[PDB]
Amino acid sequence: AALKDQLIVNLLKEQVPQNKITVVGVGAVGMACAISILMKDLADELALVDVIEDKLKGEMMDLQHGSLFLKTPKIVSSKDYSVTANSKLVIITAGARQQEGESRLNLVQRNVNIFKFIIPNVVKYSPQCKLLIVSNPVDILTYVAWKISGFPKNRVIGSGCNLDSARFRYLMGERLGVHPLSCHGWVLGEHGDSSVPVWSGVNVAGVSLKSLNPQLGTDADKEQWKDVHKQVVDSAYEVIKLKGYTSWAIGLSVADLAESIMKNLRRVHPISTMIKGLYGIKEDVFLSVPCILGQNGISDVVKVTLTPDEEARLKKSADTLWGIQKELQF
Amino acid sequence: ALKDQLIVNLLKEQVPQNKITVVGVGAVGMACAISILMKDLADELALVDVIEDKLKGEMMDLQHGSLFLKTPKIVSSKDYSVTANSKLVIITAGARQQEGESRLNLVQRNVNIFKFIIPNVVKYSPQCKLLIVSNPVDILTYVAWKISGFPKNRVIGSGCNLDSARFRYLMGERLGVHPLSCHGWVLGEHGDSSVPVWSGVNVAGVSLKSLNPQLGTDADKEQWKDVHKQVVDSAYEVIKLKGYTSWAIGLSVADLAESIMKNLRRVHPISTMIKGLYGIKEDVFLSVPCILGQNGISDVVKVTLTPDEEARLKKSADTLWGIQKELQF
Amino acid sequence: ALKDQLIVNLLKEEQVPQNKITVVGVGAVGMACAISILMKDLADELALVDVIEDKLKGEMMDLQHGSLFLKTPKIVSSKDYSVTANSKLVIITAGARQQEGESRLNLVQRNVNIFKFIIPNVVKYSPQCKLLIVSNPVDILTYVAWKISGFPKNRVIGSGCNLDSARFRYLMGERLGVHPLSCHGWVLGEHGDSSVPVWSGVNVAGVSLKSLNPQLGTDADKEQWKDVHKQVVDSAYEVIKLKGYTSWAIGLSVADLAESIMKNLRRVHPISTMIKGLYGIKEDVFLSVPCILGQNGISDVVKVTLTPDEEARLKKSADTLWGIQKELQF
Amino acid sequence: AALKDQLIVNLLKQVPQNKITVVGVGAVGMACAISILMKDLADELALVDVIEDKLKGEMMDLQHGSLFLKTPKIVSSKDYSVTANSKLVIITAGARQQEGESRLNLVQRNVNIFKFIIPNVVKYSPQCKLLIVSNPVDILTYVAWKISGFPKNRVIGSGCNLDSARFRYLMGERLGVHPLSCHGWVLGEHGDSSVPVWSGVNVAGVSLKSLNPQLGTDADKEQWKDVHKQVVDSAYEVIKLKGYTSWAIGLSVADLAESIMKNLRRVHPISTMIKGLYGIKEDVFLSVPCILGQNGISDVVKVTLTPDEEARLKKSADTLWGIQKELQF
Ligand SMILES: Cc1nc2ccc(NC(=O)CCNC(N)=O)cc2s1
Ligand SMILES: Cc1nc2ccc(NC(=O)CCNC(N)=O)cc2s1
Ligand SMILES: Cc1nc2ccc(NC(=O)CCNC(N)=O)cc2s1
Ligand SMILES: Cc1nc2ccc(NC(=O)CCNC(N)=O)cc2s1
Repeated sequence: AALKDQLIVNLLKEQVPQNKITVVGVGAVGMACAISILMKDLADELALVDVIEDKLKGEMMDLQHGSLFLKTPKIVSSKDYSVTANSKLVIITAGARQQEGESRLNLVQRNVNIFKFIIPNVVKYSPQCKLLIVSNPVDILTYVAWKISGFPKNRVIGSGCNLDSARFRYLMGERLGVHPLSCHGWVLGEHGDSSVPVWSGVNVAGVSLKSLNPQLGTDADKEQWKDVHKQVVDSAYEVIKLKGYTSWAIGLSVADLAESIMKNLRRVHPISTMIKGLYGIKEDVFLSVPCILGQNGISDVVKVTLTPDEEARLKKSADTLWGIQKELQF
Repeated sequence: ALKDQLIVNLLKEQVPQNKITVVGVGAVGMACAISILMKDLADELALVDVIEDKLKGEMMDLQHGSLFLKTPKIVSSKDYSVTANSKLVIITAGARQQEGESRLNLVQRNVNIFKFIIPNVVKYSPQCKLLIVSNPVDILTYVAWKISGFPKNRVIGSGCNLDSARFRYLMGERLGVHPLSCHGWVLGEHGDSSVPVWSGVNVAGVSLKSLNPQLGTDADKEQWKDVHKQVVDSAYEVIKLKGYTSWAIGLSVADLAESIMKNLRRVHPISTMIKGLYGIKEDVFLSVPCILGQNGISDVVKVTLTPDEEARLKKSADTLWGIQKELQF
Repeated sequence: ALKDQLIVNLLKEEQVPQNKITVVGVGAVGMACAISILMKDLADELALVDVIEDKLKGEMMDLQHGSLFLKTPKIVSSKDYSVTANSKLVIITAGARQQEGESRLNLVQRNVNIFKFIIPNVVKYSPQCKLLIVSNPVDILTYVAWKISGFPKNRVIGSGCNLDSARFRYLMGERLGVHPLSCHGWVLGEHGDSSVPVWSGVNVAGVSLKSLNPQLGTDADKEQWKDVHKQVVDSAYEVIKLKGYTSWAIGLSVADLAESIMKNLRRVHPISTMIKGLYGIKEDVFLSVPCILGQNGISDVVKVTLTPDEEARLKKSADTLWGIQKELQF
Repeated sequence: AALKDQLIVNLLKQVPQNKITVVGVGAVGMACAISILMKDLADELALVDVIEDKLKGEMMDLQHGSLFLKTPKIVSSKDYSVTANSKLVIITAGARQQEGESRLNLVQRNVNIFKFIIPNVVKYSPQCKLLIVSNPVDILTYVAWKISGFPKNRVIGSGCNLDSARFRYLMGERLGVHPLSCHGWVLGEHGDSSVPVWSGVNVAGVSLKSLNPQLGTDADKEQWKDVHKQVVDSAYEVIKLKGYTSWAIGLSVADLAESIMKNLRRVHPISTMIKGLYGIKEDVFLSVPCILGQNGISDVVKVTLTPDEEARLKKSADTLWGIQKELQF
């Protein structure tokens, strides 16, 4: 004799990947997570899983053809979860996706049923992975993945408000003429309509915007900054109306989370976690609070000093999620 | 105002220094955009299309990921004034080939689209290089060249950069070597008449043809010609499976944009005018290894081809020249 | 010729680089700036300038030998400033450096004299460049470069407290078990002993560390956070005692500033600029305040809300610097 | 309570996954450290040396740069317990060549130092690959392999990775092509007896020797042998000018660290056992093109050398064995 044997002397046979990531779901969200992770050099092996065989194969092939331009030496796919074995991180993006003029909460029951199949299969092949839930409604689906998986809470992470906070910092950046990296502010709670802008922590160079505008984010705000949060809430609905779905910003947000996990950064992110007994909540609700994310998932939660209104809004967000959650079948 | 209480303006201002425009927000256009953004090649990105909603939606979706990027300005419009001061304009607009349809069948539809696009792009960007991605790429690079009236160094077709990348990936798979360490060139038409240059196929300077002179021929026990057949069929296989191709071409285009933006002077198999080489006496555009930098193609590598490889290259040139003779400007 | 047998030339190009960076001084600081800039792909051309011919050629050849692993296609050097022609950014690291125990202010006259030769030469070949001053005392030498160059203030930037602040965030990160990227705090004023930690702006996820500890950074602080600022001030002296100089952290700090300029990022950095008009400063004092940094240099200044003690400390830093800069011989 | 506990609720009661250790904090060691840090290859970086102050100072200077990096833990100690669980251990410690001194002259000093270093590395990092940088690299890779008890694939010498990068840079400068697009292999000893493989020197698959048969001989009108002479002389000239070399070796080591950490299976000219190849009968380690990945060197490419190139390679092996056979450890 063979040309390979005439060219190369083999001295060694077949080891497990060391930094493998799996993306479940090859829809627009899943492929944007896949491309973003590949372009960030986070994995030595990427595995893709879906139920639509041709689509899955074509997407994997399209990725593989770009191998020369990447540093991920193994791109694999299958409808069979055996392909996901030895993953450090498993990203779930599968299910019904948010529709034009409809809440993400409208996808709940269908995605719970789909997770009843996915989660045990993922768990069977990578019992020590970190689960990263992207599918909507993300906060409810994270709690669901947590209950089905049997994993300790640190290993079940929801993409949550990482994107809402990025959109908020972009918008704040545009108003101020400052790069989003230099605009600080957190959007917590539900990754959806009941999200909470923490105006009290919004700052540039440590300068509290609330200190220069006491009314910041209220109805009395002469600059109507609440409209920036309105823009955050509405963003997915506007993007879906224009292009039919959202993909790029979420793919970049998920890769940002994957980077913190894969490289054990211990950076703080506003991501879905169990808040039972934290803030003002007594229900087994998952929602975004600032978390320290690293190699073991969520190891710590930052306790944000919320104003009485911010606390009320966060309790309201938890209630809206518990309200939907309590009535589900699983 | 809150901005004035927080920030003192000290300076009243300037032209983008490393601007890139992507024409077409279809799957190819959007994969080029995400790839370019994730490689930090531009200080400004402009998007152009004819479908207003889709264009705004794509622009907004990219803008929302700005925190995770290093491209501080992302803009879009149907109006080409948005593309002003681009150093590189990437054209991905036009009809795409169906299963069983040759890229050469897209000619009349895409030339008519280029008749509008090309004069509008060149208008606002004196310093731009035109990078053609739309198909048939070789023919459309000649069309972009004729319409723009640009010098040949400035008009580039993505050509066989992806064909050679695919060939390199497939060779790597057979050998258990990364594509980076698998060398091989696929030249000519980015289509059915492409030419695998078996004479230059190597690992660590070792010629695979020197080890097997039957390499790439029907006599080949390992049927290495099937690797070139797979390169030829690749777009069609992917189209049949997922409906279109996007990721690999996006990465191939960002690779070329990187060499241009960073004046790397790397060698790529890309569409250029070959009048004067291999006995070609006409204004044919096709892929040959080109040195690519800040002024586009400044130099062309003269690949030494065996008589059969040269014959296959002239056959690809005749095929492309025949289609050029059908062009109605 | 072999080159011509292998290659057909199409045109004689205008070889003028688009993103050229010059590093003046090939000492330990200059070379650390050089390697960090090459490893960040910020430049299409890197030029080195020094007065020691052998060391200059040696440093240039060594960086050139690594070209295969880089994306900076031209690395050049000369004692002649003609080699610096058409630079977008010129980083000055040349001059005397602190000996063990030596104040950065002690380098003032020697460095002002060196700058009298350097600055006109830089200006001669790159009249549109942004000047980035790293040589010490940085604040005073930024004033010197400004006066000599005749450039508008936006294009004359001092590395200032970019590193002091990075050290502060690192130390804060170590105390809290959080990545420095998620620890926020600003060290302002002189890049030296009179620097000011802004305790009011020190936070993790927008939670003011002082709101949890009212006595944060004071003598009454049970946890003695003031020692974090003392460690910041002492850092270079401690590193100098141990390794004889500092290099890596300043190199990374300078490339961070180079990145904001070259890529027009408009990020906020605590760097040396004229503060005439802020905190009751009526003179041409250059010192670190948070600045928006982009392609045109310092376009804007963030007005930080200082406590009366913080403002008094900043005005003391301002007076220490003005005492020296007002009497300079040039 | 404490401020930390007022700010943070701990919910989880710490072993690195991609740790790298650099042994020796001289100019080579620190160039390796910064290059690795800037390539984001490790989640933990450990430094080891015998000079306490110097080690502490270097560690501290790296830590102070943590904000600009993605390596969340930088540690150091004289004690090898600090290197626990490394996936890669880079050895740069030992005597370095003076002006006018061969790397081969450092052998006794460096073999004696390796007797202490190698068993302490292996004791705390049983899963690691050993990357030898200290000189003479080829002999020290053999020595580290023998001492360690590690299989030969896990004991790699930086070898000719830098010699080949130097050759590719010089070739690029002569041709006006980026080194990435200039292919050429310098094999054998990382020293005076290195072998430029002229037969494999090519641009885009075009052999330079096919265009110029005299390539690399004294008859060559363009004197391309001066390129290999500059490669051989490079460390001596740089040492004569600046007192040592650091930047190019640092980047060459980070290149090898990348292929290892990311299991790339790229081809590099690095130190491995050549017994059984080109009729070499002894346990000589020298550079040949190797496939490098997560398990180190898994495969060796068999370069087809001309009679003179093969004679030069066997002469390099003979030189190395001349020094190696007289070693006591
Ligand atoms: C039992 C099941 N397992 C899977 C696995 C993947 C997918 N794939 C998608 O749903 C992709 C499209 N969806 C979005 N939102 O992008 C569906 C199912 S159903
Ligand atoms: C006169 C015209 N100007 C344009 C500009 C953009 C587009 N856009 C596309 O064709 C995108 C979809 N096509 C592919 N190949 O992705 C069409 C036209 S028609
Ligand atoms: C008139 C003069 N022009 C120059 C230019 C460069 C240098 N080079 C250094 O000072 C390097 C060493 N110094 C530090 N601080 O690294 C000195 C002079 S004197
Ligand atoms: C028993 C011993 N263990 C060590 C460990 C480190 C070092 N450090 C250096 O040798 C660094 C300087 N040398 C070069 N070549 O850079 C020496 C020794 S001696």
